[PDB]
Amino acid sequence: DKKYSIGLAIGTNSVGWAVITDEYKVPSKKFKVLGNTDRHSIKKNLIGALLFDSGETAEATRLKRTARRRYTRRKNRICYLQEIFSNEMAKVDDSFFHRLEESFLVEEDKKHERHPIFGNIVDEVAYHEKYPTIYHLRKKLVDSTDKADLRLIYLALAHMIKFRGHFLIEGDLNPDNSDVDKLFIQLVQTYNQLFEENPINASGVDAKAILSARLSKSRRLENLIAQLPGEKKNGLFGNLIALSLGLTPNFKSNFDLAEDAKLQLSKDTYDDDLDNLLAQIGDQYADLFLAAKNLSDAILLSDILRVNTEITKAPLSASMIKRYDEHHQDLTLLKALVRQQLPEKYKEIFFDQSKNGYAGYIDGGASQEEFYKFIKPILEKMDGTEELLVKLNREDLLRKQRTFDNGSIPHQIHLGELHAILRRQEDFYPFLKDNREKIEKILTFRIPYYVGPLARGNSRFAWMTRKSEETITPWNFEEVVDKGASAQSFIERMTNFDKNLPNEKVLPKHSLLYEYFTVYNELTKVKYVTEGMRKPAFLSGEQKKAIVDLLFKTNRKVTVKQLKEDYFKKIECFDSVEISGVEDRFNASLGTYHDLLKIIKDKDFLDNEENEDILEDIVLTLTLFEDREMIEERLKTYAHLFDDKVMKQLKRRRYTGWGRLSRKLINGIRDKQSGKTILDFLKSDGFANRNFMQLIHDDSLTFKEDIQKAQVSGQGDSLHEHIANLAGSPAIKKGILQTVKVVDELVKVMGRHKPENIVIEMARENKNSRERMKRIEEGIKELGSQILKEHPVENTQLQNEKLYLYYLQNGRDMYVDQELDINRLSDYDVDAIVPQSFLKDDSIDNKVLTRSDKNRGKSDNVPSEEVVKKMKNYWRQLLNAKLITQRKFDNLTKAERGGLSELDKAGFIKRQLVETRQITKHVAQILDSRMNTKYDENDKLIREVKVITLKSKLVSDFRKDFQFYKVREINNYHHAHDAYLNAVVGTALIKKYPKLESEFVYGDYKVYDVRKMIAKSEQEIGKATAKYFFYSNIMNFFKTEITLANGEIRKRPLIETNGETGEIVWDKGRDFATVRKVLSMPQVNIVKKTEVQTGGFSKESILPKRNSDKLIARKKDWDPKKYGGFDSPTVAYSVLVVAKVEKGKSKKLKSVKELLGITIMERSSFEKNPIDFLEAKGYKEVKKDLIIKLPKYSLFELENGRKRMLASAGELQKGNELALPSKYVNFLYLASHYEKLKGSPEDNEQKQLFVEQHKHYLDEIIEQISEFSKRVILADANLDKVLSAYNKHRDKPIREQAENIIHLFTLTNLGAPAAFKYFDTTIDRKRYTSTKEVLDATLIHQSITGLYETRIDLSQLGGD
RNA sequence: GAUGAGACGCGUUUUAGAGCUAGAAAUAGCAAGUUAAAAUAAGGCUAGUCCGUUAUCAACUUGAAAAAGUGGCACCGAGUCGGUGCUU
DNA sequence: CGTGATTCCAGCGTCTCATCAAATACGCA
DNA sequence: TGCGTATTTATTGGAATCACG
Repeated sequence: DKKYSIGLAIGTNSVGWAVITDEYKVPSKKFKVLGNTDRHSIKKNLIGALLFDSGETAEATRLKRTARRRYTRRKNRICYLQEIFSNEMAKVDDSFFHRLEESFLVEEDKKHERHPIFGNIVDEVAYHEKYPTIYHLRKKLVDSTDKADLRLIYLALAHMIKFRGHFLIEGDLNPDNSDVDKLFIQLVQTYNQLFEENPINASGVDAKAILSARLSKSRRLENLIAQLPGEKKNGLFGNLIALSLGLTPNFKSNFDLAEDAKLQLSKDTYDDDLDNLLAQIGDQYADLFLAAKNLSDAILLSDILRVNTEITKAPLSASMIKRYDEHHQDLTLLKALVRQQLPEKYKEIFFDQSKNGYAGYIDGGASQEEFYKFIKPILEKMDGTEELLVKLNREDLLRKQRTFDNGSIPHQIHLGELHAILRRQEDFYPFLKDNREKIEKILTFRIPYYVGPLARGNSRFAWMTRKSEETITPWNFEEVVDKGASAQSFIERMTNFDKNLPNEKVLPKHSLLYEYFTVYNELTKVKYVTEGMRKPAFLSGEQKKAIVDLLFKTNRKVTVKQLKEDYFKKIECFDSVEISGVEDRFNASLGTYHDLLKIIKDKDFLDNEENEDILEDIVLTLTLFEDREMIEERLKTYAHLFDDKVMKQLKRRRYTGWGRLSRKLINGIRDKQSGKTILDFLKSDGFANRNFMQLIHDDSLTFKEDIQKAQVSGQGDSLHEHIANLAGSPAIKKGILQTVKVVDELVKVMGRHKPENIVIEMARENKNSRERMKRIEEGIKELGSQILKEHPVENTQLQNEKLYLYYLQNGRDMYVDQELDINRLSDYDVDAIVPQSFLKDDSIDNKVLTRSDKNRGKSDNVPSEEVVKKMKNYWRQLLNAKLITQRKFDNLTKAERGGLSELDKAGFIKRQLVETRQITKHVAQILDSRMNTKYDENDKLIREVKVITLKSKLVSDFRKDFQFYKVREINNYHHAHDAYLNAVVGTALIKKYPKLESEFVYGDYKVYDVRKMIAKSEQEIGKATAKYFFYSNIMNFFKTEITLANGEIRKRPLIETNGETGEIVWDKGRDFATVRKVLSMPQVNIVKKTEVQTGGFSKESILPKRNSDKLIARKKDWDPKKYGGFDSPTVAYSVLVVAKVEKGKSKKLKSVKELLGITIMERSSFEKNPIDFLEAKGYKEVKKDLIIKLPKYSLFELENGRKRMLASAGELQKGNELALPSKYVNFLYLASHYEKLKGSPEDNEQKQLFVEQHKHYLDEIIEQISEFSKRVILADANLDKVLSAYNKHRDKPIREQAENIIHLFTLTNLGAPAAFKYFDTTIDRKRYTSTKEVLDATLIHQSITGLYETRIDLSQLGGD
């Protein structure tokens, strides 16, 4: 019971735990079993694993929330449009909007005429005959000057507002500029007139078809550059073309500018950057930029609308009418040609909705792509369809007006069409003339991203602040929403608070206070020595002020030489001085001060300390906002101190990034006794010159005490809140929370005794043959070799490591100039550049293909320096072709030096011991805080529980070297097994090397890993001395013998004990047997975490009308039998009810008991009042006490070990684990991994001999699977088919049969049934669609660890 | 990458879009086919251009809810955990 | 007439704007 | 040379359908 340890394995879908003792034994304890059964106690081994679904992200929820908000706002836009038209529409037709709102209802449910637009059959038919589409009506309203019906005008405006296009372009977009040729020629002429010394020729360049083609952006750019003579990708006119296409070039090096100001047109106003540029370059660029703007508009418009704008003022309605006319003509031609040539297929094409024909393209679910793919061979087979096929090649055959590619239409086109309609119709309807502005605002209004939801303090996503409390509308939005405050909260609601003080916002990165603090902190520790003086001394306040004034303020960058010369000789009159504490140049620089001096040109204003806070606000404004107008609005407060030109210059400048410390730290806190802030202490601290870290960690000052006292707010908050603040995927956070709860429960298990040690290992989350072939080809081409031409090779064939190295090594040995043969791969060997006794490097950087074994020349160290000198030129040739990396080249060439130094072994042990990931560090912090809570009275932490972080590499090497193989397809026990091994390794490490604690164990322990660890070239005595081991390997003490290089083996003592304390750490004669017995234990606490299902109500797909009760109504008044609806609801949790239901026409009461599925939609109604919900469902006289809530994955034990996990009200899942013997697992791993098994060739031969001599294990495993299936699975057909398939392929090789058996293990796996394959036979899944059996089984409530159980006998809870 | 916020195109259903000719009707033949309104998780109250799909979740005793509490040891073994003895 | 046994199937693309953080690869005092 | 910094980042119910004897 005393001195136990806990090992854990954290994963995205599993958390394995194992409690071990000092002797590496897993205890077994009697746990009391609660409930109403005859069982009172059970025996449980303290090892197991918790299984749960992956933690989903909120991305889908966020997208659905945005979709809901957008739908609500679109409906509100339609409501506003109806509000504008309410009185006039009521004058014309009072029920028009009512018919529009009830158009969805069937004729029976309609309270008005079934025709929405006109209310009568004749007028509706006339409208649809005159206007086949809405675009015909839109074009008619745009062009015709006759008075139009109000209903048609409203319909056009509603279509425009409801579908208004994107807002990716700022400013107006005139649709007339559609002729690409004329505008391109004009831009070419302007460019030639600008740079007359560097003209270009545009003759024979039809840019319209080049840029308007349905091709890639970069492809079209390259084609246009190639077409233009003397034009390149980076050419200035090419830069203008890229700007039109969507790039952001500049004109710095183009013989004009001295800085790198950039201008872009697709974003922002663009009317201020252009003016600023023209202020420098005059009016020369005005015509060129006008032509560039025209071409940029034309490039978009030509692809958006091909129709010329001279004919009509609505180029989008005209384009859609052209689409309709082409569709009609092509449809008639296709009908005629098909009826003429292929009449038989005509019946299918135009009537079979199930096929991807025209009927399936229009009335069916087939899309444009599917329709084209189906009808292209038919068109090619026929004759006279050449034009139709040409149209199909351009994806312009039988097109619809509402297609998937209408997302490139900007809102400017719809706005222009709406404006044209309002201009035409304002003369007849005065209210249209009055509300034209309101309608345009409705169409063009878009909530700024920095404003967010327009809530009123009842939402957890909103941050908007209101100047006044009133209903927000587009017409008064700027009059209500505080845009500046909204953007300030938008930026600051997600920025990090100060590390020391959590209640204060952090300062901007480029704030003057931050830069001054950094400069003073850096100058605090600077020391200077002169020849005359004896001892180095710090800089005084006056000296630092003079240095800042003369160096940091005069020049942006300050160097050590500049400090020595420009100040000490000019002011201090010191000819020579040696300065320590700064190298090359200072890291801190007053760049913001220089920028402000350049902008405002006011030395006094910047130097004045009174104006400093105003600057702290100005820089905060510049960092906070990026919109020019709101930046000007925020700077209006300080606009009374600077001129309009200075204000504009400040507006144009931008800053990004945030600092790490707040003003409350730098100057917000003052020492009680001295009355000085951190900055004040940095300015003058006597001669000690304490830096920021010393100031915040000084007992003589109240800084640390005040920081801690203000840090108690939020200190030790809820565990869930702390885990949520961590950085990582939500699944990993769920795993961390489950691990912490498992640790707490395990501590509860052991009598409230904290474990001596805790070990953790978080598995890292998250074709290549073609990449390897590409790399080899690039290297060969760069080096100029032609070995690839001599010997053909394939991408996949390079997957073999030996052949991959062979092609990388120029078909030669890496150490010997002799050639190599592909046929003799077995005759060749793979050797590690750094020996296995020095590093566990299994990558290509370490593996090398060598024919011989003694050709290295040096066994202990890196191969002999003579071979290195011989192969240096060839290795350099390989490096120049990028066939190898630089680090492996250095490792190979280290034979030039004396050998592998202690730095290499220190790096190796650092690599092998600790993980660089910070998520494991945060998990260790959480565990240490929750376990080590006692505080020593000496201001120290009582580290009574050690938290160790181990890499998966160590456990994997342990398994692959000591034959503790794992197979993930057998069962989930491997999870727990890994945890156990982790614990063992961790304990076996910390007992073996107590002086490396700070390497792995979480804590502020002393650090020494260079001299005290690595010994001299003394294998026999180096380990015996204070040095741990000459070899850098961490787990070499586990093995009995260690192979040094190739061919020679050294021997270690059979019992490994600590050198200093003398404690026995590893008994190789007993510990291995204990580990084998632990891994062979059949009883492992595998727990599937029961979860109430959350998410969507049902399938989002809306099914058509159907006379079935499985459909879910989309709305309260919409009967699914007439309007369709959703189906396939998701059950959050089942409910076991014991009640009676009326049966027969006599309504006799009969006792019943069954599981009722409570869906996500009905969860709230059931939880509000279960009795009424059950009565509505049909049950009568429900017993509330016997109502049992069963979440998903609820465990039931029926009989003879059969365990079923509840998955729904009408389906179960397999809930048993197959405790396959470890011998079978090892045999399967060896046989399946017949190749690439790694290790010495003798070991590989021994493993192959074992596999060949234990072929009967295949039949034994088949019999085991059959027995387990008959005992638990009870899948007769699947088991019979598996047996037949196994008997059919008994003559297949051992590796294939082993892999097929691994696949066959899917039948008996835990969880939902799944289909698998045995060679070519495909076995499906037997689904247990009956939940009537679990009503008489034994329900099991399992705790998180599963040791604490409660068995409820459901047979007792029966009405009979 | 995670979290947020603004938008866009669709997609899907019901109805409108008269299908016509002949044929007792069934049914044949021919015609048309592009579009539109409504909804897009049921809905809730706080009534907002708000919120409704993330996370949390053995059971029992509590505690509104958070949260808390609720369960001999050792030994031999082992087909999913059993027995042996002590305490209990 | 349940009773298995079989089959099909499941909303989805495109932009903008932040913020943070760890991950990875140098910088540096 | 560790702290510090500059950019980059198919599954499993459900429903229907199909023998089906």
